[PDB]
Amino acid sequence: FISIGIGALGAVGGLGALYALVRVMLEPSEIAALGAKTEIDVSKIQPMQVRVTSWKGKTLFAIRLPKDYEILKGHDVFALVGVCTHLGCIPLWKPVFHCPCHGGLYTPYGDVIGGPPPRPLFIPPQKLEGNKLI
Amino acid sequence: FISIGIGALGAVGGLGALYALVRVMLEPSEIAALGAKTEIDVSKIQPMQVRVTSWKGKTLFAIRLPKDYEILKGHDVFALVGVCTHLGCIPLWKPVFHCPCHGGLYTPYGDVIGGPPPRPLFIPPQKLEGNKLI
Amino acid sequence: TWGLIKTIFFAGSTLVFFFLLWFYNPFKHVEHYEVDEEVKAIIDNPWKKTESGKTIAEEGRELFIASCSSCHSLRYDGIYIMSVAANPKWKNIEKTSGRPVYRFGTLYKDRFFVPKDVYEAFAHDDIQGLKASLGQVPPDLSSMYLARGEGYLYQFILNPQKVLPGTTMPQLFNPQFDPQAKEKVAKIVAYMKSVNTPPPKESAKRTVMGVIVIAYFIVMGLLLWKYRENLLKRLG
Amino acid sequence: TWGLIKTIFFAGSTLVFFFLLWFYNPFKHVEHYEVDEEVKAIIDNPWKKTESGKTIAEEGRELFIASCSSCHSLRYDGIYIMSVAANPKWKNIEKTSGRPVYRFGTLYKDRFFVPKDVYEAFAHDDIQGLKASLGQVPPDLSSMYLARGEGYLYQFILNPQKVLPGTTMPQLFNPQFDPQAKEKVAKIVAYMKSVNTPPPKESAKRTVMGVIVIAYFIVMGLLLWKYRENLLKRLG
Amino acid sequence: IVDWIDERAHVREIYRTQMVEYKVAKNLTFPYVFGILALVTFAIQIISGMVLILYYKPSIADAFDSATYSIMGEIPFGWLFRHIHATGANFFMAIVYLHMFTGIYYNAYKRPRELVWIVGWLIYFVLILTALSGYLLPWGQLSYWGFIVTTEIPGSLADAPILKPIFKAIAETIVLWMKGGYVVTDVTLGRVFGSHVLIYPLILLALVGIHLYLVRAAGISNPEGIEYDKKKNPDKFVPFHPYMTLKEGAYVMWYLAVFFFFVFFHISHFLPPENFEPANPLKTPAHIAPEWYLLGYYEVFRSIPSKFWGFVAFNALLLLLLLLPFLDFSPLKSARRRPLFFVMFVIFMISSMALTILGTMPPTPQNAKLGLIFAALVFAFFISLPIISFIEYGW
Amino acid sequence: IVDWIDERAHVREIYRTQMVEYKVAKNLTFPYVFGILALVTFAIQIISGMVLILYYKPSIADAFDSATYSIMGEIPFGWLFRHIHATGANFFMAIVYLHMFTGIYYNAYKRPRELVWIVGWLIYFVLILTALSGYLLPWGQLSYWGFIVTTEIPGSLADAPILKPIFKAIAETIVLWMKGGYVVTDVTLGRVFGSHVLIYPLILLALVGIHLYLVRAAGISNPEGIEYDKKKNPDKFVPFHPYMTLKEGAYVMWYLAVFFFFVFFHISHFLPPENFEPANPLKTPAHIAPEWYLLGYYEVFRSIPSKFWGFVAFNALLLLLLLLPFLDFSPLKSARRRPLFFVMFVIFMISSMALTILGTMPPTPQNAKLGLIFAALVFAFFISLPIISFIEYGW
Ligand SMILES: CCCCCC/C=C/CCCCCCCCCC(=O)O[C@H](COC(=O)CCCCCCCCCCCCCCC)COP(=O)(O)OC[C@@H](O)CO
Ligand SMILES: CCCCCC/C=C/CCCCCCCCCC(=O)O[C@H](COC(=O)CCCCCCCCCCCCCCC)COP(=O)(O)OC[C@@H](O)CO
Ligand SMILES: CCCCCC/C=C\CCCCCCCCCC(=O)O[C@H](COC(=O)CCCCCCCCCCCCCCC)COP(=O)(O)OC[C@@H](O)CO
Ligand SMILES: C/C(=C/CC/C(C)=C/CC/C(C)=C\CC1=CC(=O)c2ccccc2C1=O)CC/C=C(/C)CC/C=C(\C)CCC[C@H](C)CCCC(C)C
Ligand SMILES: C/C(=C/CC/C(C)=C/CC/C(C)=C\CC1=CC(=O)c2ccccc2C1=O)CC/C=C(/C)CC/C=C(\C)CCC[C@H](C)CCCC(C)C
Ligand code: HEC
Ligand code: HEC
Ligand code: HEM
Ligand code: HEM
Ligand code: HEM
Ligand code: HEM
Ligand code: FES
Ligand code: FES
Repeated sequence: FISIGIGALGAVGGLGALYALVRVMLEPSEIAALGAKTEIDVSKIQPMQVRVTSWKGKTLFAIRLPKDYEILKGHDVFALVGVCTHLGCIPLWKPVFHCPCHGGLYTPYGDVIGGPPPRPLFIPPQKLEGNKLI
Repeated sequence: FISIGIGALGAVGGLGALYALVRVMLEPSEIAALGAKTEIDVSKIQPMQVRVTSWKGKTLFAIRLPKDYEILKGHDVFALVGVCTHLGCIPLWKPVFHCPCHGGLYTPYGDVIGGPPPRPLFIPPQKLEGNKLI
Repeated sequence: TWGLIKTIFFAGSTLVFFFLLWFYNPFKHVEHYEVDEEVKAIIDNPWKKTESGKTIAEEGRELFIASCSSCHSLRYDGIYIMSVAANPKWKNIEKTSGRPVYRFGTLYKDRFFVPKDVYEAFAHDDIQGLKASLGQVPPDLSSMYLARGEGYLYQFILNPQKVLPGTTMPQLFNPQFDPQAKEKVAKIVAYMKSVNTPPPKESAKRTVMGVIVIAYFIVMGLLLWKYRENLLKRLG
Repeated sequence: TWGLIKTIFFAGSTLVFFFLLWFYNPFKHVEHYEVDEEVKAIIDNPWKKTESGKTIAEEGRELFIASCSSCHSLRYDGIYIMSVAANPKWKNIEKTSGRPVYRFGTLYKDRFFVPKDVYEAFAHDDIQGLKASLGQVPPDLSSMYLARGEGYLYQFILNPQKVLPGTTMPQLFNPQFDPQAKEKVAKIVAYMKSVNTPPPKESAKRTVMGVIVIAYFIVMGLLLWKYRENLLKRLG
Repeated sequence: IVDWIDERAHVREIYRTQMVEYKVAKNLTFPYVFGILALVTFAIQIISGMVLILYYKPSIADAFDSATYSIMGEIPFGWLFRHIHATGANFFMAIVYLHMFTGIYYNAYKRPRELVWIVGWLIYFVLILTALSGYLLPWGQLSYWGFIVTTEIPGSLADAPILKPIFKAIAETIVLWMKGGYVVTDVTLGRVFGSHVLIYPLILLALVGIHLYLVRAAGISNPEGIEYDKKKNPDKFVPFHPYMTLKEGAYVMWYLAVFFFFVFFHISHFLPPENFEPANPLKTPAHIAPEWYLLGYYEVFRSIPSKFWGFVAFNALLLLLLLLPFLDFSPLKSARRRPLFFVMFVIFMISSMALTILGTMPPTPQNAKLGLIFAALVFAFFISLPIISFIEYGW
Repeated sequence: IVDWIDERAHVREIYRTQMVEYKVAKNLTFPYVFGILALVTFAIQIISGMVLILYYKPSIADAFDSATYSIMGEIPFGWLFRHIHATGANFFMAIVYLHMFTGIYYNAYKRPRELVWIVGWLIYFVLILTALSGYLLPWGQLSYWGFIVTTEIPGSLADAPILKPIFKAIAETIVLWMKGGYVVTDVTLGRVFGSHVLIYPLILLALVGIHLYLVRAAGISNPEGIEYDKKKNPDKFVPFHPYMTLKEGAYVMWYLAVFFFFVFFHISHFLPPENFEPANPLKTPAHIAPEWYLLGYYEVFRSIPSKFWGFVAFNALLLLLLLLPFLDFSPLKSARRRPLFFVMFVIFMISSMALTILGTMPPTPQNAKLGLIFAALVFAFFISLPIISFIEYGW
């Protein structure tokens, strides 16, 4: 038929044009997801060594410690978003590791022992499957 | 009066708004004229020495030679837009001075003696008033 | 009448709302810093001439370059770190746009504005001992006057430990044993103010034209009102 | 009839005008360069696999990096000068956007695209012996395939003195005594082509959707025509 | 002359039809001029944005140096057109708020004006997006962070409700829509610039055209509520020109004087000083609540102790302005005519000002108690419209 | 349903008035669809430019890497919307040329359509600027240099005439207008981007609206020349819908098929390959004539051995399209009705195609002889319109 063929075909055309326009404008996909995996081989890092990385943006720390806030008990591996709190610097490693901007100290777990910062370093959500962190 | 006051005053307001809009959009003045003077002290340059400068953009040469195309006879000072011709490089000084991109030679006056370039270096318009070139 | 109460309520509450929403919300208690009033006049007029025919803005500029450009890069006026001196090109700063500073309304062909990405990639992306030692790159003082105010700028400088409790920015001017330090910080802040504030010649034309535009719109509205009122009598 | 002559003239001349204005103007005699046909198949399919499971595009990439990245910086694929190696950061190339190369439609997290101003200010604005010696900076091969064509690229490379009479770009592959040089230049041009041309998987979806859009508009116009013609009989 | 143009365009036949015999009402009160003023401010925004688009550069390393160095110091009269733009944005929100609030007063949403209110609510929604996306463009310290906090709000929907915690990765306006996905990069700033500059003002020109046509097709509602004595009762209409086209002609000039007072002499609050610091994504400012036209909803949000229910309230408070004409069903029209709706409208207007004011203050628990007390009263205005309707339906 | 929207918007009353009882002519030939097609291509350009504005960055070091790297490789379907844009620009010039040329054929500029032709010539002039300024934006090798050579043309006015050599520094469109003054810098590219993207398409939307209104107010001219048998003679009109609204509905689809053939399968001439080299201001390409819609005037120019007189001819050839309705004064209307105007129009159309074709070839002296022979015939069409009018005025 015709009077319904025009409608069906116009709907198909509008759907294709809309798909293209949404795909161009509203789509950062497959380049936005950087990075959900965040490959962090924890078989390389030696104890009491942290790595600079990025999970959902900058930055990310990957601490590894054999023995002894504290949301998580001893797993010997985790990850913490490393940015100083009260003004936003980057603390450098080495038990505590402080940021040289003002003097804020931080335990290897993330809490603050002597605080110019008011709050600790937030635990970003993570996942460990074998020898990989998320 | 009133019915003419509104017209006079609306014309003044439209003229002011138009002046502002033209002054914002269509006006590179006093930063566009860089550079019409192009201060080139020719009391410093020693004979057979050229200077890198800019007249109406890049680039400009300022040659000074005591003795011997040739649009201009002996004035001992002039200026030539220095960019190689057949592909657009910058020849370096030293009687001829060539550009090392393909081997084009140029007399101290501007013409080509052995030409991968077809045409010489153009004489940009200039003005000499005392110890200054334009 | 009841319409009068309706009017002075629906307009009263609206004016009171936009008043304490658009200036002087009395329930926000942000802190204020005052200039020490030992000078308060070095800063009020940075274009005030001094001896040797140099304005306070210029004296503050050279004081900033000499004792403050060691770690801070006030662009918008061509002042970058002195490591190297000067930190931008070295060799050619002109062929990077890179353009000369042309502020209101005069240009300075001796100082150049290099973009934020060309600089700090050619300059500090080989991170010298600024982000390393301090941990904090000394950010940029190009528009820090507009963001802080002369009070905060004067009170921060010469006592950075007062404003922020701990801070690796040094005192660099310690009073109670330096008689000229207050005037030094005053000339520094006067310079930083002269970068973001139009000179008295340009700052007065703005006031004149702002008064004239408002007076133009008021009188044009008033003429339209009188015209309508005179025309409505020809018709009723 | 006279209307028929009017039609086949005002449409004939218009089609003949837009034909020799929009493709094959036979009066412009620009010169053409041909691939030597000794291969002509290394270039037609750069994604053609080879031994060791490496495509011709990849072999050309490493050949370009090894013997051509000495002076040319093919960005859009993360290949900058080898002085220094690699010329971009050194230290951190990631915090300059600086983003990873994400071409159609796969990204390479190992190679980074640095802007034209960050690069060549951090890299070559301390002019090493490239603009100095050659006088000409070796420009950029990122989009030189699209600008020259595989014929011109193959004929320029391996005999730069043929195309341009004098040129300080060296032969760098001299035939008549090198049996593999033609295949080397062929793999180089195949790589440079694989940077600007979508792979066969993506280049075929474009053809399919281009055929389908044209077939959609033709058939939609034809259905509108038939609808109008059937409706005009209900009315006359 | 002009007769030559009349014989070809019929301009005088359009004038004597659209202005001389338009027959507006006579008793139109002052707040009817807010539409004309919103249109004038729209023109101001377009005119001063066509100037800023010449010199603003949508790169992270180039923005805030275009707007603050280039526009303000380098360009002649560029300071003026950035002042005009940042002032017109706030004046354009304020005028549109007054417009819809005492278009609510006169119940200009009832029949036959249901459609003009739908188109007006679309205007309002896309105007929030045009002012919200244009605030990221200066790339200032609190511009960037108010954009972050404003686009992290739909992430609270992905928060687990008490039931059905599947919304994670559902309606992910965080990674899909603005914020570009985990990072605000150069591509995201380019996208926000392009949208704010051309995509939103075009679908505002279209929507304002449709709105202005629907106002004419439905006729402007008079503040009495009787809505007509048409074909009869002269001396009640006194046609548009010049009884109303010079009254608006003067109110527009006075509004422009009030506007150019803020443009020139008091703009320390439209270009806030603390936005003159270049944005760095590692340092968060102290108090980063959104801009004032969204604080009325930001105080409803972050007052419910849960985030998901706070987002649901955020969105129900917006959706109850769309469904407002379908929510109020009564023969009576104005608020002069409904003595019980006037009380609820005073409550609603007071509690909507109070939420916007409480949204500026820091989030103390007493502030949250107040923000709940006032959110309850703002919702009581919408929950009571059908009850008032049932009461008036029986007279 | 839809009746609910009709009672509030009166959409069916607008349909049955604008489409069912519009009463177009019946004998409208095919070239009357060129206006509808120009409007469709305008929509195509706006739609695909709203996409390119998201990712194009108006910086000298960033442009050509947005357009060539970002748009083409990084963005999904970005290749398609750059192909659509560069194809729509050339199709939009071609359609507008056909539109005005056989709107000249049917003499749709005579009374009472003098004003619609003036507005159409304004459309054409601002469209040259929108396509000329949008070509600089890719910042390619020949984009930049064709912009340079095109804006250096008004400098030939500053050239000394044989008399009064005062024009130097007079109408200095070199330093004042585009080219930014002695250098095309980042500020000039920002200015051209802003103008091309928003200032010119807005004053094209305004002008196209005015043009479409003036066409309706004056009525569409029929190709016979009698221009009416109105209030009488049925069976000559057969109203617009659906006799003409589905004929155009099909011609638009077929034109879009021809358009999307070039978009997909043959675009090596709209995005010319030699424009994929980043512009460097030190290397001039070999042949740098402007883009094809300006070659008809570029061949008149640079054919007169003088530059000043060449510029005067360049501008007189444009101005004689504005004054074309005032230049032709006759009762007769169509070219079917004037056997002596048809000959001059064939001469004009042939000699206007021939100039555009000769403008592509390199400037040999024989090419200049031909470009003068054809410029003379193009001017003879305008110099003969008043003579033909005097002849026809006496029948
Ligand atoms: C140099 C400095 C400047 C100097 C001063 C400038 C001039 C100022 C003039 C006043 C401007 C404000 C205008 C107030 C409105 C006029 C008052 C009014 O008219 O009252 C009502 C107006 O309604 C209406 O717009 C309703 C009123 C608007 C509602 C208030 C807006 C609230 C905004 C809140 C925004 C956040 C809320 C959204 C988030 C939930 C209607 O009353 P009526 O029953 O019809 O009777 C009218 C009388 O004349 C009787 O004849
Ligand atoms: C996949 C590949 C695609 C496949 C093919 C696609 C389809 C193509 C179809 C043809 C498209 C071209 C249309 C040609 C116009 C139709 C011909 C025509 O109709 O002829 C005349 C058209 O006028 C007019 O537009 C005048 C004609 C336009 C003039 C020519 C334009 C010149 C352009 C020059 C541009 C540079 C000049 C400017 C610089 C000075 C009018 O003739 P009539 O006397 O009224 O009699 C009409 C007959 O039907 C008799 O009944
Ligand atoms: C610098 C500022 C910008 C300038 C831009 C300029 C643009 C346009 C300028 C031209 C303005 C048009 C003025 C014409 C006024 C109409 C006069 C009129 O009133 O015309 C009427 C009909 O027009 C009608 O329907 C017409 C009504 C139907 C269409 C209404 C428009 C719909 C909404 C459009 C807005 C944008 C839509 C979205 C676009 C994508 C009357 O027609 P009659 O046959 O006699 O009687 C029939 C009965 O209706 C009697 O009432
Ligand atoms: C041509 C066209 C085709 C789109 C084809 C599509 C998406 C195919 C689906 C995707 C396909 C296959 C495969 C998947 C796919 C294809 C790729 O090429 C691709 C490329 C790069 C990365 C990834 C991909 C990818 O994933 C776009 C149309 C042109 C526009 C400008 C769209 C905007 C249109 C609007 C806004 C409405 C305007 C309609 C107007 C009123 C005309 C009415 C007449 C008719 C339309 C009914
Ligand atoms: C406020 C305003 C004032 C302009 C004031 C001017 C230039 C004064 C002249 C310049 C003066 C003193 C001194 C010289 C001068 C002043 C500087 O500030 C300055 C700053 C920096 C460098 C150099 C200078 C300088 O040289 C601009 C108006 C706002 C606009 C957006 C303009 C665009 C307007 C358009 C397009 C028409 C719209 C009209 C509209 C329909 C309303 C109708 C009602 C009424 C207007 C009749
Ligand atoms: C020894 C390094 C150093 C030098 C020299 C230095 N500063 Fe600082 N300054 C810093 C650092 C690091 C910061 C930013 C982080 C911090 O310390 O608070 C800063 C911040 C600032 C701030 C703003 C801080 C804020 O949060 O608003 C100002 C203003 C400032 N400096 C002014 C100056 C002036 C003026 C001088 C020259 C007299 C100067 N600085 C010299 C280290 C320095
Ligand atoms: C010893 C320096 C040098 C090296 C190594 C070099 N080139 Fe060149 N090449 C140049 C220079 C300089 C230019 C540009 C000016 C010129 O010489 O023509 C150039 C230009 C080019 C051009 C384009 C010229 C035009 O006008 O279109 C191409 C293509 C090219 N080179 C490819 C290559 C390839 C492929 C390699 C690696 C096999 C390479 N180049 C290695 C010096 C070099
Ligand atoms: C129509 C309603 C509009 C509103 C409510 C609005 C609002 C805003 C706001 C609040 C800003 C921030 C300015 C600042 O904080 O300094 C802004 C910036 C900007 N606007 Fe708009 N805008 C509107 C329309 C437009 C239009 C039509 C354009 C056309 C180009 C435009 C162009 C810009 C540009 C380029 C900027 C950034 C320049 C700057 O930082 O000042 N805007 N807008
Ligand atoms: C750019 C934004 C807007 C513009 C330019 C605009 C313009 C106008 C104008 C000129 C009128 C004429 C009647 C009058 O002046 O009161 C009007 C009427 C109206 N507007 Fe808007 N408006 C805008 C936004 C809105 C919004 C956001 C709403 C509702 C949420 C709205 C709802 C209405 C209603 C209900 C009327 C009818 C009033 C009545 O007939 O009594 N408008 N609009
Ligand atoms: C209306 C008539 C228009 C014409 C004739 C036109 C013509 C052109 C042309 C020829 C180009 C060069 C593209 C290339 O060579 O690759 C271009 C580029 C461009 N146009 Fe337009 N344009 C028009 C409208 C618009 C509009 C409304 C926009 C709205 C944003 C726009 C945005 C752009 C942008 C951003 C570019 C540069 C992007 C690129 O390099 O492809 N154009 N235009
Ligand atoms: C974006 C550009 C343009 C658009 C969208 C446009 C659109 C239209 C449309 C739809 C018509 C209806 C009648 C018809 O289809 O033939 C028309 C008529 C007309 N146009 Fe345009 N046009 C444009 C440019 C021009 C130009 C550049 C000229 C002249 C230089 C022009 C001159 C005319 C004339 C004379 C008519 C009346 C034809 C007649 O009534 O016989 N138009 N235009
Ligand atoms: S940021 Fe670490 S000390 Fe203030
Ligand atoms: S550029 Fe100097 S030789 Fe070709």
